[PDB]
Amino acid sequence: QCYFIPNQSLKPNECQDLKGVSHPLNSVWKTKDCEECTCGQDAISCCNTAAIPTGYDTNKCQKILNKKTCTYTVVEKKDPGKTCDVTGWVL
Repeated sequence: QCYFIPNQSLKPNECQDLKGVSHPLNSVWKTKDCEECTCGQDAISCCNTAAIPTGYDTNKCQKILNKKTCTYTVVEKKDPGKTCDVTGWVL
């Protein structure tokens, strides 16, 4: 559920992101994707922390991750203006 990113920094104590922003080593910060990224050395370990809903109608519903508030939502593929049904997310 996670994925490594090749750090673009020449600093062994700081990792550089795509936005050119650097973070202190062993530090865990969060981005727009409300993910958790830790600066190792030459590779940042990032992972998704957005709760994934389940139990919805796979034939009458879909999962769309909103980047506005960084949270999962489920709407009727037939009705994108309405919600579905979830029995409990997972992470």
